[PDB]
Amino acid sequence: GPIRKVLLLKEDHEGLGISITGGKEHGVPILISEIHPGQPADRCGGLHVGDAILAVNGVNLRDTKHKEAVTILSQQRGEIEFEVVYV
Amino acid sequence: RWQDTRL
Repeated sequence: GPIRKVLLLKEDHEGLGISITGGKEHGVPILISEIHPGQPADRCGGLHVGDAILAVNGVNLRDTKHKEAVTILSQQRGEIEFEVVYV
Repeated sequence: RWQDTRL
C-alpha cells in the first residue's frame, strides 16, 4: 500500500494524541490503535487507526520493540513527520 | 496479548 508522509505539529506541553500497539515482540509493526479527539494527530490529520508507523522523523520503527518505539516517539518535538502505511 | 500506550 501507499506509504504516506504525514506532518503533525506539537507544542511541548502536548502529547501526540495517538495510542500505539504492536511491535517486534509481537511479530507485527508498531500500529496506531487510537486517535485522540482534539489532540495534535486529530487536529492535524493524516493518521488512521490501523496504520503501521514505519518511521518518525527519519527514525526507522519497522523492527522496534514496543517500549523502544514509545521512547523514540515520546522524544519527538515540534514539527514531526511520520511515514505510515495502512495495514 | 499486545501492549497499548498513549502518546
